[PDB]
Amino acid sequence: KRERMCMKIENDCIFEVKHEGKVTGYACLVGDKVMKPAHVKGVIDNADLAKLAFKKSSKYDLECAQIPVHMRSDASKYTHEKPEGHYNWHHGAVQYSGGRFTIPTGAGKPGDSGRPIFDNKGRVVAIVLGGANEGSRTALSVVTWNKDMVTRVTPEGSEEW
Amino acid sequence: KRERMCMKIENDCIFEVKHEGKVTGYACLVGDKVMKPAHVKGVIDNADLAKLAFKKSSKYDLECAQIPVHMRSDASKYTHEKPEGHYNWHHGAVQYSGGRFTIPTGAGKPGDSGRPIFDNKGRVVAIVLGGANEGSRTALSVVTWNKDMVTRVTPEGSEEW
Amino acid sequence: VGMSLLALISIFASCYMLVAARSKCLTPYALTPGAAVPWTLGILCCAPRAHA
Repeated sequence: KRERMCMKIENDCIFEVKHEGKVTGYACLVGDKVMKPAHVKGVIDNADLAKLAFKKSSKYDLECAQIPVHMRSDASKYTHEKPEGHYNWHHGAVQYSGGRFTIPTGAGKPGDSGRPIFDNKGRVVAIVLGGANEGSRTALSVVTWNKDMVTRVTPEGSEEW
Repeated sequence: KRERMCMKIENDCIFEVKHEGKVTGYACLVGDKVMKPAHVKGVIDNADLAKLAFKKSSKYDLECAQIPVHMRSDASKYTHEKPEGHYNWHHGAVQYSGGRFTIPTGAGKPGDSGRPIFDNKGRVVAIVLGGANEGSRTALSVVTWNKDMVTRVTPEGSEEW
Repeated sequence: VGMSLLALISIFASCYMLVAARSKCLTPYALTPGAAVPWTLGILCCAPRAHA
């Protein structure tokens, strides 16, 4: 139920970014703005998305652009509330404990950057950039949103994926 | 059920301090900071934790240092709320009444300093230093927390265990 | 020589007292997993620049 809806939303709101023929990151549709991690390199597998003008900002390691009108209905719905507990993800379920996003599985691999972290109701919470090896776990370095502000949370020792 | 979880957390988050071949205290991992009472002298029975630089403050009788990255997932979680009632401990249960920590049996022993007092949910509340013998009971000289401030509570006649 | 030595002693004592006051003001914040109050961080420089 929840997993099926989440994977359908991911299918409808994720575009692969391939460099030299191999995928290196993912750009996702959130609200009405195209969001992609800045540190990854490549081009979006989409004629409409690849031609846009991507705003750059090295402080948040994020690229943003305005989506065209005809993909507005194919974009996720955003939110800013982050209650403590469990959140969905593509490679499982992520845990929010003490202002940190951590992976129960500890199977973080390079090339998964940019995949949104989802809420219970299908809303998007943050964006994955990298993680720091917390032994059996890893603490995620994610870009979230405040009420009206962007913040970047990077645990010590994190590596970009 | 609660006892097994508390013992598991204590096994994964408490280390003995060895000095001259005899145990003098315990060092616990709370949040992201190593904990150790200052008056207790020795070295942590752990190669990784022995090399950390400790920041001493004799006003609160506590020495703290930043935990290594690979032991972060094996550390307890904390809180700053102290509702009236009872709390768990490795030596039984402790009575919290009127802002006082009291030992029902007076079973505390020297060398047991550094054992955290746990919450009903498995969270850490305060770190014990010594006990004051008040008749059959024994009040605890403990290092507790405000929202962001460490406060050292010391009843009259306390002796540093 | 006497005047120069006295001046150096006084300036060293003042600098040491400033450092000790900084350490005493920012000692309780390393014993909690809390924030450093950027208002105090600006006035009182500390080793953690961006982390914690």
